[PDB]
Amino acid sequence: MIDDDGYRPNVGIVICNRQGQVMWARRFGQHSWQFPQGGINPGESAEQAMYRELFEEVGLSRKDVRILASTRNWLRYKLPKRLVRVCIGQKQKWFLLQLVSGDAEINMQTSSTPEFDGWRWVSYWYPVRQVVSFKRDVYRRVMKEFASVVMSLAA
Ligand SMILES: [Cl-]
Ligand SMILES: [Mg+2]
Ligand SMILES: [Mg+2]
Ligand SMILES: [Mg+2]
Repeated sequence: MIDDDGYRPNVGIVICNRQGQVMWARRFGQHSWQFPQGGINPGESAEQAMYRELFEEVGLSRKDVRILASTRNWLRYKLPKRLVRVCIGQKQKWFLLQLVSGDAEINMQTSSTPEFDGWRWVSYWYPVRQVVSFKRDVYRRVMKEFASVVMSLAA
């Protein structure tokens, strides 16, 4: 499950529309919001894990989205020492998806273990200043990499 360095291989998902917005989801039973992210299971490609977690967490099919971009290397963050439960952080590949189906297709309850209560569209800049602190450096990098593509859709 975990590599030699203590990092869990993980995929993260930025879903956008053609209005310069991204999909912002509220953590189940909490007050904090984030992008979907999920662990890569043994034997999966990153893209496979992404589509699995896409449905598990957001209820979307491959058929509902198109992949616009992905990050070319692993982005890493470490967990706060207090939050460590061995896994000391995640190494993430991030995907940029455009939602092409209707907003109504997003469903947080297709799986037996929902991770989000629900969602809303937010302005492109919003996530970097709103995500939990220990993910902010990764988020800054991700949004910088995806920025030109999302803006192109909104032009
Ligand atoms: Cl549209
Ligand atoms: Mg998750
Ligand atoms: Mg998940
Ligand atoms: Mg998972």
